[PDB]
Amino acid sequence: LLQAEKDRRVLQMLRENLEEEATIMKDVPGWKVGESVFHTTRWVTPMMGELYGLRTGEEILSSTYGFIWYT
Amino acid sequence: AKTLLHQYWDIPEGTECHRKTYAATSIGGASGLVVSAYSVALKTPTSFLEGVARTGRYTFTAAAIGAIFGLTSCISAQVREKPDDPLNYLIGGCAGGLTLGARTRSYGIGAAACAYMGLTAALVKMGQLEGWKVFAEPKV
Amino acid sequence: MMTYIVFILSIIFVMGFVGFSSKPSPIYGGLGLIVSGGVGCGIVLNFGGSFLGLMVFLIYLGGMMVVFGYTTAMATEQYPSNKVVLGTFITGLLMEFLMVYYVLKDKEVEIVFKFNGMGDWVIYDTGDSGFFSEEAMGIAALYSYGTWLVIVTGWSLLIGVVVIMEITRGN
Amino acid sequence: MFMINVLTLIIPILLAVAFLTLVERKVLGYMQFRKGPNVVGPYGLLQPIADAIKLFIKEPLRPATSSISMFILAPILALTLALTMWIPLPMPYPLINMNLGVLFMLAMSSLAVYSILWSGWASNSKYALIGALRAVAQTISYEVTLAIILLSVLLMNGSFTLSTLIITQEQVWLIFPAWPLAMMWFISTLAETNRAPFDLTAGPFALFFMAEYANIIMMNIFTTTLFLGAFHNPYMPELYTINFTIKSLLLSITFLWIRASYPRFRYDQLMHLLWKNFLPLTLALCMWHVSLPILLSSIPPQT
Amino acid sequence: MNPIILIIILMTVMLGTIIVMISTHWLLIWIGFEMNMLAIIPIMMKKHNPRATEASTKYFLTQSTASMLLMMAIIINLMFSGQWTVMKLFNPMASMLMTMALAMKLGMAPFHFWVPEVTQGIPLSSGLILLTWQKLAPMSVLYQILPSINLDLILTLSILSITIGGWGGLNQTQLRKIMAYSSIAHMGWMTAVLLYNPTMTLLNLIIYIIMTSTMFTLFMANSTTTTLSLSHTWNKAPIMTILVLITLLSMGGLPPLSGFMPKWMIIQEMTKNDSIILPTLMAITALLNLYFYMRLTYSTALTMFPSTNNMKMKWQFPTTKRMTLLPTMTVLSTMLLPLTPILSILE
Amino acid sequence: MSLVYMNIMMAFTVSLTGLLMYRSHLMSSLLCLEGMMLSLFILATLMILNSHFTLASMMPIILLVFAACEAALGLSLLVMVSNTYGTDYVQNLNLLQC
Amino acid sequence: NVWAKEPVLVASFAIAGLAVILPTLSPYTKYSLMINRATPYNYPVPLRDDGNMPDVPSHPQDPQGPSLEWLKRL
Amino acid sequence: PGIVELPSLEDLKVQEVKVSSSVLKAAAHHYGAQCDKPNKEFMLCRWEEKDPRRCLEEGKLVNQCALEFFRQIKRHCAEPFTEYWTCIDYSGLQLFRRCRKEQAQFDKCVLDKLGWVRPDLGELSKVTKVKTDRPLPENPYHSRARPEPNPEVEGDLKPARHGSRLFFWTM
Amino acid sequence: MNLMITLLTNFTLATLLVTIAFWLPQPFSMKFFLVAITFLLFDLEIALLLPLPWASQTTNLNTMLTMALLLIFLLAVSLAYEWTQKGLEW
Amino acid sequence: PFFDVQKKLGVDLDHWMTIQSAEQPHRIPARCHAFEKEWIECAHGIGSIRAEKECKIEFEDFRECLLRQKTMKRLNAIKRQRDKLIKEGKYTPPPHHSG
Repeated sequence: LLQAEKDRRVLQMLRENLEEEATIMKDVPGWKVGESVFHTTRWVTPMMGELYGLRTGEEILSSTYGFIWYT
Repeated sequence: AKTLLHQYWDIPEGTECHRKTYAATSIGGASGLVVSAYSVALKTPTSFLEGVARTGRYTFTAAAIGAIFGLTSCISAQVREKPDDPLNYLIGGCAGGLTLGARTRSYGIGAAACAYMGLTAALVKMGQLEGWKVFAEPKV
Repeated sequence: MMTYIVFILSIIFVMGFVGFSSKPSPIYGGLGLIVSGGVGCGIVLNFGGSFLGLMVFLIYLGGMMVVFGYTTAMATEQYPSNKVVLGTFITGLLMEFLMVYYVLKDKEVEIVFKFNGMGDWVIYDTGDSGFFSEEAMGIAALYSYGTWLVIVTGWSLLIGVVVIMEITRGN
Repeated sequence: MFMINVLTLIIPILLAVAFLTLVERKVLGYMQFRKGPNVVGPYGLLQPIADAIKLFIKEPLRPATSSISMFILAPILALTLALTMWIPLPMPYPLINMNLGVLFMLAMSSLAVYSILWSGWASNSKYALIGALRAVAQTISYEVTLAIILLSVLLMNGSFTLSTLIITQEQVWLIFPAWPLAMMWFISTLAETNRAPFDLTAGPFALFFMAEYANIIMMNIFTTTLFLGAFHNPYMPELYTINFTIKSLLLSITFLWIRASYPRFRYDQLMHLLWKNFLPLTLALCMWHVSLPILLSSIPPQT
Repeated sequence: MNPIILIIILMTVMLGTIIVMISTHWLLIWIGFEMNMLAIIPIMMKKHNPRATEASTKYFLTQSTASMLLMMAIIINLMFSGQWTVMKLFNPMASMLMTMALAMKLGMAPFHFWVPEVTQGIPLSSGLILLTWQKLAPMSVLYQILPSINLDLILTLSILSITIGGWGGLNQTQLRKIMAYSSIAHMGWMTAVLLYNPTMTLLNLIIYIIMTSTMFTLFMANSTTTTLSLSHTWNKAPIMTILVLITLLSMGGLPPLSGFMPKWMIIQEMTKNDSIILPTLMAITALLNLYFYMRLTYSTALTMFPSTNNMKMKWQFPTTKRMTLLPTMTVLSTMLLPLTPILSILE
Repeated sequence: MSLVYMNIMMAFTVSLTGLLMYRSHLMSSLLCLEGMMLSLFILATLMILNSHFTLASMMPIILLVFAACEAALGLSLLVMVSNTYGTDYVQNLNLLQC
Repeated sequence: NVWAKEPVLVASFAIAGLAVILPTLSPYTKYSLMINRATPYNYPVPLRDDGNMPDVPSHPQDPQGPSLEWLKRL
Repeated sequence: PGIVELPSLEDLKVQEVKVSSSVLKAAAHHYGAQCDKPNKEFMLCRWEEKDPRRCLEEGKLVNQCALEFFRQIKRHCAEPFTEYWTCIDYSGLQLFRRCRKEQAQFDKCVLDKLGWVRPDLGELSKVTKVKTDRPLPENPYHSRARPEPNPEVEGDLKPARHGSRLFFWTM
Repeated sequence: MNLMITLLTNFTLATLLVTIAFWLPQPFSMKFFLVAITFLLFDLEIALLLPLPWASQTTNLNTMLTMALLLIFLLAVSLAYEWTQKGLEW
Repeated sequence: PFFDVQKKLGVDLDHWMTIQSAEQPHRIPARCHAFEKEWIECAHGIGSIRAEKECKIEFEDFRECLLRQKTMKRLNAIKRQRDKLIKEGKYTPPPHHSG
């Protein structure tokens, strides 16, 4: 159950974050909207900057660095 | 380094002149700084003004040999109008050896330096003319 | 007090390495290596770091600098700063200031690399089911799989013991 | 609220240390045939208040230093160890629950060795340097022993969290499955606190004094958690805190009580005795406490 | 010194070198190099003169910084594509640091400043064992990691080590410094052909080890430091003289003798590539480092220096040194000329 | 590229230059060797943690214990040199000339 | 004999030798290894259903799979 | 190069079981008993394809199964299930040996009134078959073909051709 | 950074105690060295020993017992060697 | 030389400290497990030269799994672009927590 909620949440951040990118980068030349840099047609695990990117500090610090120095 | 020796050999020789002499002075300054760096590492001059003087002397002499080599290279290539011989750089190496002996102010060293630097410069241009690779194939 | 605390503790770390690479008296050198080891412990505990960074602390800041300060106390005197020491400290601070300034106000700084310049909340785990703090079970190997490694390590330390007593007048 | 937690830990340490000074003076007085200090008020609590504020009042040692910064840098390190070493100690709920705390204990003991060595170098001429050098030697020779013994007593419990220790002490005391190992550990605590029967024969004397007695209370609290005690039913921590305080007080009185009546050892007898008698015996107890949990089908639930 | 302790230290030298030979993990190679250092330190300072103490200090400092720079190269290798397999590396920078580490490990031209100083103030047994195993231990590693090295590194260190072991070498009558400069020149030779056919490198390693064992065994047969002591060995015994003749000429490498066979095969499988001027330069310098061999032979067995009595006294005692194994190594080292197709015994 | 690796490599060059240029005492050279050791330790440990290179996570502690006993041998050699001389300078070692 | 000479050494050798020997005569070591094996860290991964195999039970209540029963009974 | 194929926001709307942690931890075993039979479909999907954004229908299935199970335990006995999980909640990390008598009470409620025998140890283990409807995938590591085989050298060996074929020492 | 807050408060309060205590009133032996290196080498062997209570839950128990006894046995051989061979005598 | 007693005695005592994806003491993967398995299967029966010139694509995929260089470059470019357009002021950003 935790696994299913986790998968839906990370795909939710993927969908919303690529929507944000598609809104934000229509000035630069080139730039396909959602290319993986990789070549194989496989779901790679994202890198915590694809998930928690441009969230402005608070949630990314409480998410990445939470357990590391939480007690 | 590979970039400035490539800049020296990229010039057709040929006449595209005084860039040859500038590149040869850069070679001389680099080699003088190398040998002077070893010497100031292995002498402890005391004082440091003597160390700067020795490094300046080494860089100045090696740059002078490079400059005179490039000058008579350019002049012999323009005059003879035959850019394929090594005899012009034989003249070059002997002129560089003579001015090495001039800047150390003894003449037998200048004569032996004329002979050996002329032979090495003729061999360098001759090996560039036929084509002998740097240090390796490294294949079989 | 913010996100780039790993980067800032790394700044203090390289400052400590400069602070005893300027060649002071070796008890100041031992002080500099103790401060550097403490902030290196801070860096690796920021990566977490649950066991290994507290493990180095007993060995270097628990067993090695003790004997380095001991041998500073018993062998050399250095009984009375200098131009060369503090001048090299100034030039080391200048080089660090220049490198971190070019990290800050530009894209990337390249010795011969491409160091992608921003603070590292990336990369990290995406909240996995760790449950055993993977360092812990990793080092909780070496006794099932580790046949050869711990044998040659202990054998090397035994030979170190007989070497030390021989040079210090075996038998 | 967290800084309130820190201040409620490090405000009663001055109370504890000064009242430990009056308690050790009174208890030595009654091991001897002496009453007092009791002229300074009723039984003399204002007597530690008074001599503490007197030593603050009294004019400091004139320098006579070498690297003033280093000379201040040693006792500041000693007292900040004495403050930062009650963080993971569980009386029922510790300040910081850690993955591992006992290696932090041994590491901060080695930092106390740093304090001794730095004060010894920065102190004075060569004779005090030789004396402090022997002191650093006789301090460092026991962190082999205490870490070895602490490892062998936690090996019955497998984990380093120390709340697993306060769980696993519920049925029997840990003095019963390891009495000689605990006894040698207690002797090693007498070594680490650097008191009689072990010899040590400065500035600021009050700060070095403070580091000494906070080290003693630290080792006593860690002993009382480590080897004995009782259960802890939740939503009532006063019960375990009472039983913990009473057992730690009885053990500290026993500690000063063992101090009260024994002469100091010869130094080469001290090193000789430690190496040639505690070190093979610690190895024997370690190898038997390794090979025994694989015997008796009881390897701990290291989660 | 106890003989049990010396057997233990020899066991640990052999253990460290066999760990360097046999392992596939990088940590184990570093452990083998370090354990080789730790064991080889008390073979030196076998006496208690301060000469061996300063020599061991210099050796320990250079050896330890070489070991740690090697560890730097390995941690760079795992900063890039990371696995602990002794294979092709994954960085020109890491391979550069690693080959400079091994060049510090075994006698190379920028790094040779510790070799005559470590050999001068030590006895002969320590010098023999350090030359043999400290020139055997990195060659296995270089033989492993050859396919990812910039060639200019190896070739520059080889050329410059051959010409430094040549030119430095005309000035010393300290026989340990002579043998050390010979070691530098031959290690330049044995490193030069690493990227073309390493069978030649390992065969040259075998021949050099057997030659140096013969030479140091001849010096251990009668304790000498200078050439004048060798002239006294001429007076006291004649067969040592013809052995010095044959072994110095086989260090010289002449085609009737077996020391020529490693040069000639190098020139063959070097000139099957487009490298010709580099072989003739290397073999001119191989003509150069024969001159101190030749003046040594002139000092020992062919001209004769004036002698001192009490050699009259030493006539009444026949020789009573034990040799470890001198004659077998000698005729294995010098009459090996018609056995050139024992080249292919190696790979 | 996990930016901190640049700073720890620059710290390695700091400790390496401190190991190479050293004026008076051998103890400072040996302590900068120890600092270089700590640099390799920290750098490799952050790499293995972020890799989840969980099988062979032995490298930090075993690199540590080996180069620590190297530093022990260096301490004994420095004690021997300081025992047969007055001090432990880089000078008063100019005997045995190359 | 040496019991009067160096007694703590002899006691150390005795407890050392029994610590060496005593796992050979031991009726509990197989119990130790069964306890240590029967504790899972990772997920017990399922498999593609059947080649009509009389193993790999479908309900976790089904005792056809290998379970633990000496745990509850000491 | 290639772009990902993310699912839409139409599949990312399941009625999420926004319950807390201690009640979910205490309600685990009988949830393993009655439900958690059709989620090994999800587990086998996750371990035959390493690709969520694909197995999400079975994630919606386990989500609705857990919500249906908590609905069924919500409607009937017990309401002192609330008392049981709040007895186990404030006890630090939730040891299950803490509130044992009320565990027996909840078991007696659910047994005498509904059924659902508690899974004895160790029956939340013991590798279990599962059949699905989808056929099992092939090569989820999306790679190319194995490029070249080495021709294996075999055949009985001839002797040497005219000896060493070096300069001389023929035969 | 929570224990860094505790460390900061203890360090600042200690510096307040010291500075308010200060503004207000106004050769060698080899035997010294052998014990320290013996400490160092046995402490490193302690560092090799001490992950033993981490390790005791695996499916290879007899091998763990054997190599753990080998580590303490090697440590005991080193101890007994410097014991018998006048390493710590006076 | 490199010898092969490691293979000869049949005791594979040193092949387990070697790569990832050898069996950890609890069966957990690393971060780049499958990339390693496909790369090792790409370059197994290979003479380490067509490994250099044929398995390049999957090797670059594995390297960019291991370090994540250019993915961080893309994310950093997104961050710098986001900073300069919020410096401009167009669409005071609804990419954080709300519209």
